[PDB]
Amino acid sequence: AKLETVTLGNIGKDGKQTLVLNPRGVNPTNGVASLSQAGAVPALEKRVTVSVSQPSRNRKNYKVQVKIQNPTACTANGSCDPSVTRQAYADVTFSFTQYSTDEERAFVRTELAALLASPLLIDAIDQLNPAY
Amino acid sequence: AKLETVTLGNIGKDGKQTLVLNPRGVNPTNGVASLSQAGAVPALEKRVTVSVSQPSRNRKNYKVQVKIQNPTACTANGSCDPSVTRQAYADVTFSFTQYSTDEERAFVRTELAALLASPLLIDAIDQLNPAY
Amino acid sequence: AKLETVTLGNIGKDGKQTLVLNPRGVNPTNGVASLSQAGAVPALEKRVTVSVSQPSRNRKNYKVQVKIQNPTACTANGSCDPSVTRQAYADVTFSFTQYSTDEERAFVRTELAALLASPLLIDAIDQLNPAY
Amino acid sequence: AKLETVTLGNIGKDGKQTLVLNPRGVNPTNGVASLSQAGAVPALEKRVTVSVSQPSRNRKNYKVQVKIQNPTACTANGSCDPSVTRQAYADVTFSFTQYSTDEERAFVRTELAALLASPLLIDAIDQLNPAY
Amino acid sequence: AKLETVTLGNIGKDGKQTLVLNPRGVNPTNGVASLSQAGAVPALEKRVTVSVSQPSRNRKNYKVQVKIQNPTACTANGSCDPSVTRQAYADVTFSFTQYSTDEERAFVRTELAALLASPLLIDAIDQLNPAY
Amino acid sequence: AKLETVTLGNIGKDGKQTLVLNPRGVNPTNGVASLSQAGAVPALEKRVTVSVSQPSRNRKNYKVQVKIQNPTACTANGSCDPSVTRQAYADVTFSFTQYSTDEERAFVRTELAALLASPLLIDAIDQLNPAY
Repeated sequence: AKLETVTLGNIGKDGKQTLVLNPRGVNPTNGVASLSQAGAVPALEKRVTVSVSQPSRNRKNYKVQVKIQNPTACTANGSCDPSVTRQAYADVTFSFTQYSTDEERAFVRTELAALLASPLLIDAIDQLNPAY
Repeated sequence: AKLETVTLGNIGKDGKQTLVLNPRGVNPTNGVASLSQAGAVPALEKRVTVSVSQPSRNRKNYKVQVKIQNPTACTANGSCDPSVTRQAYADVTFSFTQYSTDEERAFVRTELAALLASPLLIDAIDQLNPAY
Repeated sequence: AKLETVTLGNIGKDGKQTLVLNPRGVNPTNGVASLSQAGAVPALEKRVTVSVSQPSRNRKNYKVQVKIQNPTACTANGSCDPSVTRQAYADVTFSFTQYSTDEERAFVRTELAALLASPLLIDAIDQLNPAY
Repeated sequence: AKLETVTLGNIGKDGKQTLVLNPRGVNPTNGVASLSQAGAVPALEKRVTVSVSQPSRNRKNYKVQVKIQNPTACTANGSCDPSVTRQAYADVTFSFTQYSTDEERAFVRTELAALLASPLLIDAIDQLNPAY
Repeated sequence: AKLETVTLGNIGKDGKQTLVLNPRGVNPTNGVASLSQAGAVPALEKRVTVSVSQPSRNRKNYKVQVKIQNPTACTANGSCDPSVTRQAYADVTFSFTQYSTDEERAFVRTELAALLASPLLIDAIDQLNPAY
Repeated sequence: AKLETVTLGNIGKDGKQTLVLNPRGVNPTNGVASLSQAGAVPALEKRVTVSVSQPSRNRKNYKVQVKIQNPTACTANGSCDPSVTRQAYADVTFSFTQYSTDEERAFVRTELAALLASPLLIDAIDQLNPAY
């Protein structure tokens, strides 16, 4: 990565749609890669922001982070320009020790993806169901 | 949503192992369940903690958080007690408003699992190679 | 050079529209051509300007500058007049040394037109879209 | 955007030559596209680069900046080695609002290509004729 | 000249060792490419960094610079965590004239590799002193 | 590490070139050994020089300075005093601790020569740096 385009498929409530984010680029103060929705509305686009520490000494207990932004907008009466009335977010971090291996980093990655995909969280999030 | 066990299949570097979590120690203060490997001490070491959000009050929105902790164990000779260091962690959160819908929630979480499975994050996590 | 109505055919993302900017004149304040389309208010909005800077005592080489003004307008309320909320524009400079010739002057114009036609700028402008 | 070799054909005084600008890696410290006549000595090299940026601190619009350079050298100017004697450049900046469509952004891009081909600029640029 | 996996071989004291370097991408902090071995395993740092410099307005220095970091660790008896006691380094810089060509630049690089492998430089640091 | 004439071959971008440098003795004030060209004018000679030591009170550790100087000149802007013209230059610094082993030093020398011989750097010093 090296990614010219990022496509997430099998998404949405029924697991049937796709989202294409194109890289905008990498931010040269932050060292942060940034993707956003391929649709032509810069004002109102889905975004993914990605960072990994060098690691530097104070970032040796390194972070890998992805920020997810999904605004929802509509057009107000009397305004040709649409705007966001609600926003949805997610924020995921790893890892953090310098002595972790790719295998452990992956377990955390997948013990996560496999949980996000599990009914516990599907209903705890989609219907705001307390666990009991 | 329910304090049922979770089978996290298809996990690890190649997506081929399984870990099973069993919820316990739910703290009524905040409705947060500790999901962990069932049995002995590893049950205390390898765990995922899951909160469930509820709308409004603080404020006109809500937040969901899951904490992942996977410690590395070893022990001194003659010790009565093993210990863990070089611990792997992750944190995933979600944020939505009080008027949010199920469809926008589904995209934020369904993307996220698809996003974790994307080379974007596989490289950012497994190698620590950000998409540069 | 001498002004005449400039008709720009085959324009817009689909290459189907035509813009017609009449040779209103040249502003003697600064030697700037004024080309516009057509109405009492719209001609003050849809505009192209042109000027030439000759080599000079300020130890300057020569250049040609072209400005593109493409504002649009939206809604109106009880105050009744419409207004511009958005504007697309460009500032186009052609820079040459004092001994530069016609061939070089022509290459810069045509290379740019070829580049504007090329996918690199189709995507830089229609999409996000910085390199990568 | 994505880089690939661009062949800027139908260029120059008679509209008959081609520049073949091969992709160069994109340096993240600015995210600038770089295509060039790579067989050239770097002090000569004919090159096209594109800089694209999003709104940020002190910046409200989206911008695309295009730089075209064509230095020309004398192969052996009383020497054995080439030395640049002539230079010619394009420096074009485009600017768009965040809420904007591709159709609209494209008009400024396409209008310029159509404009570059106009008799007004053929004379304003190739003969360096002032407006009149 | 591009991000790629680099495999070395026929290296080491007996000339029989191999090494594979997995890229980290290009770091926006300074626009510099880097690659490391596993790269997840060498928690104690095994790295190669490659510049990527530009013929800047204030320098015209588009040099190639490669930095090599090779630590050696000691295990503190019954330790769960090994640590570096020695660090070896190498730093190679290639300085160029702006009118230089590929064969000129290659003469120096190929000359250097041929020299590093020569008995004179091998003896000076394998066992001895400044040459005599 | 006695200086003796060093003959290099299989050098240049195509690996088709030789170079012979003869000992000129050693600079006694800094231990900088030198291999000279067989010509009459030092200004235009290709040469290689070397010195290795651990300073008594700038220590740190042991470092070696390996330097390549390749001046170029031509008689057209000559023939008298055909000055430089395409100067090429490179060097290597290596450093080791007092405990570095014999194989450690060998490893680093060979790792570097193997990298210099790698396609990554073969192309980096030529027409394109690994900006991406």
